[PDB]
Amino acid sequence: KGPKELESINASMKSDIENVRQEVSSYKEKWLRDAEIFGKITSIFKEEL
Amino acid sequence: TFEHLNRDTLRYINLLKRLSVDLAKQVEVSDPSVTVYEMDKWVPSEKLQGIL
Repeated sequence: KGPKELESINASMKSDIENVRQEVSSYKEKWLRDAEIFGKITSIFKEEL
Repeated sequence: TFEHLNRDTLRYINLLKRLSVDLAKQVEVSDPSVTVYEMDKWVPSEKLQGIL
């Protein structure tokens, strides 16, 4: 392949990795908060069961 | 000498357009908007153009 297309796809892969890391961190934080709330609610259910 | 000059003039002027050979025309465009390419506006990079 050509050098210009090579640099272009390299920059694109870098930006994609960056955005993927950011979105993964955001979704992980959201899932952690929601799972914490769900566990706080389900503690009583587990104690009862 | 005049005959030599005339024959060499014909040889030279024959050699520019007709007997010429040019680049390979590998194509790559950066702009995303462009979708159709004329295939003749392709020029070599300035670094190559100066050296040539």
